[PDB]
Amino acid sequence: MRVAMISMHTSPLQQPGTGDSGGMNVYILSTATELAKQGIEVDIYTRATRPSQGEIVRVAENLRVINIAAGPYEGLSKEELPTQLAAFTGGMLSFTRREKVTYDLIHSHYWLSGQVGWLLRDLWRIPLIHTAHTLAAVDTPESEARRICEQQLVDNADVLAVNTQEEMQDLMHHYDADPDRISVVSPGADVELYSPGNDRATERSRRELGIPLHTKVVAFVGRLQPFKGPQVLIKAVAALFDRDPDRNLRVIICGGPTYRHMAEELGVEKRIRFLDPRPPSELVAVYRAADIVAVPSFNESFGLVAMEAQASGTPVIAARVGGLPIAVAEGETGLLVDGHSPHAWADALATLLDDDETRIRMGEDAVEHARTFSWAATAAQLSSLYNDAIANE
Amino acid sequence: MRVAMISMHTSPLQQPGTGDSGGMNVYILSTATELAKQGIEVDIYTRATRPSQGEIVRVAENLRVINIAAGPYEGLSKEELPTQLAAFTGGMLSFTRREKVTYDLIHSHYWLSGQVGWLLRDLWRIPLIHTAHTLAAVDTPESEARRICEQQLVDNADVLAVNTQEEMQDLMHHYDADPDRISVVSPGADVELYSPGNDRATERSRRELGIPLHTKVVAFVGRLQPFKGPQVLIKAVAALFDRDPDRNLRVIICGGPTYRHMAEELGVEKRIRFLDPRPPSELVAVYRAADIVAVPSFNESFGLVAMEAQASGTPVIAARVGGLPIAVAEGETGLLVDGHSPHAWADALATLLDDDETRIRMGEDAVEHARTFSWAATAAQLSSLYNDAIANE
Ligand SMILES: O=c1ccn([C@@H]2O[C@H](COP(=O)(O)OP(=O)(O)O)[C@@H](O)[C@H]2O)c(=O)[nH]1
Ligand SMILES: O=c1ccn([C@@H]2O[C@H](COP(=O)(O)OP(=O)(O)O)[C@@H](O)[C@H]2O)c(=O)[nH]1
Ligand SMILES: [Mg+2]
Ligand SMILES: [Mg+2]
Repeated sequence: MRVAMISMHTSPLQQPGTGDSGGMNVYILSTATELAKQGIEVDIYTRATRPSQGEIVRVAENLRVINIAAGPYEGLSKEELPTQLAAFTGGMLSFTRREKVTYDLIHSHYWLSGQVGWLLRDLWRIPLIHTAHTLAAVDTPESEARRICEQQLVDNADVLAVNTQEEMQDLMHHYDADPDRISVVSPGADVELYSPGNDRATERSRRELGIPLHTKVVAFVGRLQPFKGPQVLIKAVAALFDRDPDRNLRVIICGGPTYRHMAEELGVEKRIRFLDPRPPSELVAVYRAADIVAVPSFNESFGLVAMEAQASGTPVIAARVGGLPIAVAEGETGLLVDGHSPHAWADALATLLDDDETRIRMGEDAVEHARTFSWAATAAQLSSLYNDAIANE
Repeated sequence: MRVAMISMHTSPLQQPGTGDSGGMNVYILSTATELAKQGIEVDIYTRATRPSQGEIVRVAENLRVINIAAGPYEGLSKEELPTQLAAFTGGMLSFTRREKVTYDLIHSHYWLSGQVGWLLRDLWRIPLIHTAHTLAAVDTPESEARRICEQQLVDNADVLAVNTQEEMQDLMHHYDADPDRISVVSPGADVELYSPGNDRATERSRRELGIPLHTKVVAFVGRLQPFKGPQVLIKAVAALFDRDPDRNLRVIICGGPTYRHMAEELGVEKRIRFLDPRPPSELVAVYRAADIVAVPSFNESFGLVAMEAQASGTPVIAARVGGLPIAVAEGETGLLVDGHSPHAWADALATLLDDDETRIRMGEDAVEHARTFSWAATAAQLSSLYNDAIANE
């Protein structure tokens, strides 16, 4: 079996969580890697942005990323990429003609890639599996246009792969999706890498990151974009220091795009530390160093960060949003906050900070909870999904 | 020979000059009709917007318009149509598969259609002839994205068909075009329909349009969009009435999108009359009724309106912009104004209004000048262009 994955506007090779790269990229790369271990051949198609990479990047046996030239390597934001939809498709057409490569199935990611997938699937006469990741309908002409495209894929994809049951309901309510075409594919997290793991490990991580050993740490991990609510953490941390100015608390934000500006405007610069984004092998230390990972998203998911933090034995305080209530077991492995008021977040942070016995237990339980998430699981589900889709054409 | 013309965002069947429909539509329809008379089979592909029309409209022998469904019949402006580029292409792919129809050549119109054309031409292995009509480079992310697409077509189309030599220079300067790929195809105007024509014809037209027989008329014809400068006519007419409040002058604007609001704000409502847009068989009367057609474009062309007015024996006062200096023979069949100051336009209008002998002569000469423009000409040039393109593949 050879699968063409389409990830047009962002590449699985781009460092997550700056820029346009986040959980979807790690989702695409992680599943693809697992599929490739299982002997399924995957090529991930993406728009060429870094020419030093070449056209074909060989990631592992059975796994390639294909960098397709379509418009300039830069100066084209995600909002303008619809203008490249036909060029990118044409780019994929030539590459496959040149390489004489044939696919059994296409799995598209995000509405841009789905529009490409929809054309390719009719041309190649093979099934299209589509994963939305996020959706307009969950108020401008641009969002209206995206919604319309998202509606087209709902109506035309052979299988709509969603990441939770809540997204399935979302598809059915906001897009009138046929429930027979929807399939829940639960996501994973790299649970071997993100792990507690060892009695001295938290403190080893603190030494490595230059964090004081006797202090409480809240971490935010991910893209620094308003929809992710890092401003909520910063504002809540300000409130905490209004209540008790010498609270033993340091914050790490880790993190690519000003939020430092907001932090100094609120007087909390010296207790907040902004870390550059780093590969998973290095992120572990942020998770382990942390007593609490705060994830104040306005929109989401699953919530890969919530899962990775859990896997690493660190309780999460999450917004009651997207996949987060499924990623976090409320009251057992963390807390869920309603809304994004600094006051409500201060409350939730304070209750986990000041109750050691509870917080420690959540962290230990978070590990047990997170082992239910299993990229290799995820791929096993996709593999079946692919086999059925192929069998029914 | 069977040619697929692509006109994605606007249909040759849409009434010119409201909305998104103007000279390009009449260019597409007029050439296609002439090509079809010459035994060349043309299908014009467009986005479906009026379902009462059906999928295939049979216009004449050898001429069809194909309405391709891609996104909703409405609620999608031209700016958001890039989001439909892959759906529209996919739509064309299915239609041709269903109908088992094969093309010798593609002639695309406007950058959207060219992006579709570029993908189709590699797939079908046939030449792409592209006509830009207008160009971004002749300052927002959206215009930057369009420019980039326009640059891609310059680099990839087999023939760049332009409408004047000035556009050729524009292609070469702003887009680094290869001069070997550029071919000037001079446009036409329906010179039999738009004609003087008969000694009592001007006055017959005035009776028909309810215009007083003893008055001077300036007409503006075309889409009421700021880039067309109808505001310039309105402001200039205001200036004329500041200089001499009982000047014998009436204005007809004809015309789809407020400019009536501007007119009342300036005190000139009662001398200005706004006409709904009408088919060519009815527009003739506007041209004949007129003593002067003012065309204060900020961007253009050729300038089909300038040509049609000339053909109908009516002098033109045009902005020195786009194709207008070629469409109008300065000092012989009309005047050219530099810039768009009401004062400069008042001057130019006043000199043609108050000098009958000159104006009458220009009108007579305008006829002789306009017969150099010849849709059947235009098509003869395209026909050769197509034959060469086919011969070189
Ligand atoms: O320094 C960093 C911070 C972020 N991440 C990754 O970025 C992803 C962000 O996931 P999240 O679900 O929060 O982002 P979103 O779903 O909003 O795209 C996670 O997988 C992190 O491992 C990373 O690799 N390095
Ligand atoms: O009531 C009207 C007014 C406009 N036109 C047509 O609209 C076109 C507008 O041409 P122009 O070159 O001025 O528009 P543009 O090039 O800006 O698209 C001309 O062919 C006119 O015949 C028309 O058919 N009916
Ligand atoms: Mg920890
Ligand atoms: Mg006249």
